[PDB]
Amino acid sequence: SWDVIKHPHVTEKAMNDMDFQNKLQFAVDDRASKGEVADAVEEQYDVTVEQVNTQNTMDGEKKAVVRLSEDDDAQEVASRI
Amino acid sequence: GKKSKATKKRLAKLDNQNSRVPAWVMLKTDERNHKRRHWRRNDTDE
Amino acid sequence: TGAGTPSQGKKNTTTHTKCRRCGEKSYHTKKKVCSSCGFGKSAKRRDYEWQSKAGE
Amino acid sequence: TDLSAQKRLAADVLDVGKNRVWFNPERQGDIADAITREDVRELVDEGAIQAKDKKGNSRGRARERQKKRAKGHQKGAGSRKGKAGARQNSKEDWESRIRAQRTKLRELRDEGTLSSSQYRDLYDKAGGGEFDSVADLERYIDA
Amino acid sequence: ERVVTIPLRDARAEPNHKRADKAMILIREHLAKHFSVDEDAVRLDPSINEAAWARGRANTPSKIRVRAARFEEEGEAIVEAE
RNA sequence: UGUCCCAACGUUGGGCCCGGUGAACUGUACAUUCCAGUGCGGAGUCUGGAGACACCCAGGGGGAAGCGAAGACCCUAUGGA
RNA sequence: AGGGAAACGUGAUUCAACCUGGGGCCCAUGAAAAGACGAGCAUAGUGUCCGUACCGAGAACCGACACAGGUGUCCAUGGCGGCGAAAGCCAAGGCCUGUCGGGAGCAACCAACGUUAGGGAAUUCGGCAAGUUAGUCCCGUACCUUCGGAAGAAGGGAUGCC
RNA sequence: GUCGGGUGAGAACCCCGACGGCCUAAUGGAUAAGGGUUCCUCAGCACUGCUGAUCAGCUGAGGGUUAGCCGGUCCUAAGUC
RNA sequence: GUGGAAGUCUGUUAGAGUUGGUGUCCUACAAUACCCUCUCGUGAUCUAUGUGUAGGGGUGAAAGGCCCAUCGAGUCCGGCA
RNA sequence: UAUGCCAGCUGGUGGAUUGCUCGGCUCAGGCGCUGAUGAAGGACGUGCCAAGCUGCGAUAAGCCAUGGGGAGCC
Ligand SMILES: [Cl-]
Ligand SMILES: [Cl-]
Ligand SMILES: [Mg+2]
Ligand SMILES: [Mg+2]
Ligand SMILES: [Mg+2]
Ligand SMILES: [Mg+2]
Ligand SMILES: [Mg+2]
Ligand SMILES: [Mg+2]
Ligand SMILES: [Mg+2]
Ligand SMILES: [Mg+2]
Ligand SMILES: [Mg+2]
Ligand SMILES: [Mg+2]
Ligand SMILES: [Mg+2]
Ligand SMILES: [Mg+2]
Ligand SMILES: [Mg+2]
Ligand SMILES: [Mg+2]
Ligand SMILES: [Mg+2]
Ligand SMILES: [Mg+2]
Ligand SMILES: [Mg+2]
Ligand SMILES: [Mg+2]
Ligand SMILES: [Mg+2]
Ligand SMILES: [Mg+2]
Ligand code: NA
Ligand code: NA
Ligand code: NA
Ligand code: NA
Ligand code: NA
Ligand code: NA
Ligand code: NA
Ligand code: NA
Ligand code: NA
Ligand code: NA
Ligand code: NA
Ligand code: NA
Repeated sequence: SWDVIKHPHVTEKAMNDMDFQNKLQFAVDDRASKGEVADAVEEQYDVTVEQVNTQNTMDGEKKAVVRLSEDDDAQEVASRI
Repeated sequence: GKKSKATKKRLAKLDNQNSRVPAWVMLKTDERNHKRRHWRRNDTDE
Repeated sequence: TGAGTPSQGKKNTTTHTKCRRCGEKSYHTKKKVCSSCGFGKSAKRRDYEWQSKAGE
Repeated sequence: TDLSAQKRLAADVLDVGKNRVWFNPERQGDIADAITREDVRELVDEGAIQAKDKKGNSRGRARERQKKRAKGHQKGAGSRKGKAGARQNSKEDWESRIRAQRTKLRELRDEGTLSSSQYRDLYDKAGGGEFDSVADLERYIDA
Repeated sequence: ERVVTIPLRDARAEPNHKRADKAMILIREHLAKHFSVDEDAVRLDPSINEAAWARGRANTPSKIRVRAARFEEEGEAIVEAE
């Protein structure tokens, strides 16, 4: 069985979203919906996912831009990995 | 033109297959990518 | 108008595409039939004996 | 140095055509180092980057001509290029005329000067193109 | 340094729609000769250029008074309008 | 009315010289030819004479029955359509 | 709210878009289905999936080429001009990439082209090529005719500016 | 196009400024199809670029496309399975 | 006078077409191009996209025209040495 | 004695020749069915770095058991 989350998509633009918008970007399996991406994320990092935007990339993978609630801090969640 | 998720996957593979043989392989093999495809000079399938 | 060069300009139509069944770029997307494996016309795969010399 | 990228940037930030963005010839180096839009705005605020002014066509000579023509000149046979019915649409002009005449008759009736029988008579005559203009009509009205 | 009148009558030997360019060359060739310098060392202030290109690429004035100066360690001339 | 008598001058791009780039056609061999002759009767190459110091640049194309195409004409084939 | 350095207008004419009518034509009659309305209101929750870069062309497409060819839609209301979505000139916007340059008053020759006295089709298969005429208004207009037309017949005059 | 200048081992053609021009149903703006990463950034010049190149649609590596209310999706057309 | 009909007229509006130059080109920019000239331009009009007809068969306002540079019988492979 | 002719010498261009064979061609013996318990084939994936080939299949150049084998291996 396939896993929802593949790995954190870390790039300059990903950083800006994390520092400035409290958003975490991930490389997720392309068969995963926004909702699945949401759950998986909350469960894996114990946070509150507010919104998820997806985009099927020219790399063959799906990218997910996940925004965490003001309650959580992306910068911190990402720093532990 | 409007491409589908499947198409996009293929074009994607092709782009990747369009990278060069890494330097390290040259050494590991004591010594060419015969599948180099230019977007203008070559034509993909479909 | 010349049937040559000047008539080559209008060719921006898509027909034969990558066949889901045999992987060749011969699936005629208007016909929904593959010119190579027959996918969309025959359950059995396309094959003829004239594809090779009679005695081989 | 190559400031082409910046040019496209300045033009979007200044919100102007690339061809109107000016770069101070003495600050290429500094402008060269500009890499982010913000860096641009900054050089903009320092006046190192500015936008040339766009011109408009002067309508002066146009207005002089417009006056002479509104006053009746520069319209001689040697100044006309289109057919006559081209310079003035005959159908349009009849609508212009017949409406004026129908409005006139309309007032005189409500005004009392005309009985709805005299009015009728004149209206029907106007619609038959009996009056060249309102003036002509009034004239005819007076016997 | 001195003030010189450059004749541009020879710019007519070149096709009319390109008089400017030729003039501009003639100007450089003149100085180089009259100030015994290499055409490489002759610098023409933009004033001179705008003068030659005043009425377009095809209408160049027949003469042009130009002010030049000569000097330095390799030899050169710098010039301008007047 | 430059179609012509009857051509001239001018304009622009070429052409010519220089830097850079850089093909193709074609090639049995030999080859400075010319006048004649001869030869399968339409010869730079045979025979006799004449002429001819070598190389190079530009030209308009007389000749190489110039290059290009196993003649469409014509006939033949116990050919094709 | 926003935006602007600032002022952060008021009226008018002509009026694309959009809206709403009337007339006329057919030996031509100008889709269908989903859906919407009919059928209220509050609060809350949900709204997944695929496309989204860029070119869109005298270098991103088809034509073996960074090919003078071919290739659909929308912007048809930018100014003068004028009948005009025409010419010509000019904005906004774009460009100097229809991408090799330097030099000779720059010869012969060639390609495009201007002007040629007198004659005026003698040229040539043939006026081929080139030229003449020209916009607008007024006068005026033959043979013939299927009465519609011929007709812008032809011919004559005018034409700017203040 | 020209004169200055910038960068660079190297500059006629890479960049800045001025002067001079070109395009006005297009040489502008938005797009369909088609292309398929050509888009952006950095690093380069052995290939490609009708010369050169410090430039590039080239070479290499990285990065980039975020939708309840734009499209698809749904409906039915000629017609197709 | 009104009205505004027309396989109507002028017309490089857009667009479509292609008469002459027997120009330019003719190892092209191009295996049908460039320029000037010329025709149609409210209709038997032009056009995009979708869709139907297939090889002794289509399609043809008929030229033996056209059916992907292929046509008095497409193209591919086989019969085939 | 320029331009140049013939032959050679040195160097080059070219890749013939000779030598070599991880490939073919042919004959011979043995063996011989797979698939809805989803085959064959294809697509896309899968490696620390991985473009091609091979292998493999989200357990992805691999996991387990038994036997062999052996100090090497990836
Ligand atoms: Cl009405
Ligand atoms: Cl869309
Ligand atoms: Mg999306
Ligand atoms: Mg890439
Ligand atoms: Mg054909
Ligand atoms: Mg009328
Ligand atoms: Mg002799
Ligand atoms: Mg023969
Ligand atoms: Mg015959
Ligand atoms: Mg027969
Ligand atoms: Mg976009
Ligand atoms: Mg080009
Ligand atoms: Mg004369
Ligand atoms: Mg005669
Ligand atoms: Mg004669
Ligand atoms: Mg003529
Ligand atoms: Mg770029
Ligand atoms: Mg760079
Ligand atoms: Mg008509
Ligand atoms: Mg017409
Ligand atoms: Mg069609
Ligand atoms: Mg016949
Ligand atoms: Na990844
Ligand atoms: Na391509
Ligand atoms: Na002449
Ligand atoms: Na000759
Ligand atoms: Na106007
Ligand atoms: Na250049
Ligand atoms: Na009437
Ligand atoms: Na023509
Ligand atoms: Na047949
Ligand atoms: Na055969
Ligand atoms: Na077997
Ligand atoms: Na590999």
